[PDB]
Amino acid sequence: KTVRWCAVSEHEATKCQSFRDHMKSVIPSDGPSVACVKKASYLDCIRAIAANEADAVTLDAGLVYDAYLAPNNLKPVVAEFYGSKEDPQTFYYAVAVVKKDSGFQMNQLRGKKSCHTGLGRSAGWNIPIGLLYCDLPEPRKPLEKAVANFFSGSCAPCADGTDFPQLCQLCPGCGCSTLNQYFGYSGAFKCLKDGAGDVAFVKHSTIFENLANKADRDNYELLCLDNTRKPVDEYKDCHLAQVPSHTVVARSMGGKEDLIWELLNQAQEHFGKDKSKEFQLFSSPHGKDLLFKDSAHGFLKVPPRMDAKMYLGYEYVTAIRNLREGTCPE
Ligand SMILES: [Fe+3]
Repeated sequence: KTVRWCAVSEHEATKCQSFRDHMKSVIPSDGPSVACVKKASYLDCIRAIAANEADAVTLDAGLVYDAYLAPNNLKPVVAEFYGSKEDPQTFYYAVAVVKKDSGFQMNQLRGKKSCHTGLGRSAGWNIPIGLLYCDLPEPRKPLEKAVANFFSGSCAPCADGTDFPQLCQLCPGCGCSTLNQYFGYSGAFKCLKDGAGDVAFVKHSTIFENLANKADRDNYELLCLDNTRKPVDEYKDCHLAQVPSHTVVARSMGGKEDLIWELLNQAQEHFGKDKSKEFQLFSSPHGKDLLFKDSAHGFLKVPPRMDAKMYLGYEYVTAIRNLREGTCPE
């Protein structure tokens, strides 16, 4: 009855131990417990789970494509929901955040410096790059190199800085964890805030999570598809796409999914949004989106018959498959 959670680097491990410890106090001795496995990146976590060294890790939907392929063969078991309990959203919006008065529109992105959440993630990579690779009559389509030559420097966490130094320009090394200050949604927004990049590819709640007062948020806007900018509150009218929720994944067979659910259900019940002043499941003095997204309000069980392809949808998986092949309509 021990769920082995795969923590990615230092901060997550810190929060995971605090997760383990607090659960120990509200769950009966015969109930599920948490064990923490620290890994270097999400990829190691996927391998560890498939190799039966850990049992669970939360992933952005785009990374669910990787966990699914053999030899990994992982499946989503618990999805995060955003918004509220009364109105649970199992999707979010990918947006392009720029500083106010920077001048460029969606079509003048070449030559800019970009800030991405991570390589392979929905909002930070799949959505934005998906939208512009084919619009490049230039067949330098083996992605990384095309992107590396499209922008004049980026921070694409988890990318290979040895073959593509340009991709790690804004964050030397392209570290794939929170140890990289420019990692994740808030890492990418910071990359723009710090003025290291001209555009951050994040989600609609990112800025709200980072800039408390409207005053500062006014120094920012969003790039829309029709080549017009708009206020950060107009994300419903100005966003790149709607993507599925981050989901906790487990092994397709012998994945301990019941235990995973009871542990998380019990956790949201005890430390969910608003629940406890002792320990918050969706926030941490040690950082943002550690283990789960700070923007989540709870967890929902994924229907048992639902596999990765059904979870992502036909359009997304195909888009992802095509993206990684540079395939573009002839
Ligand atoms: Fe995401």
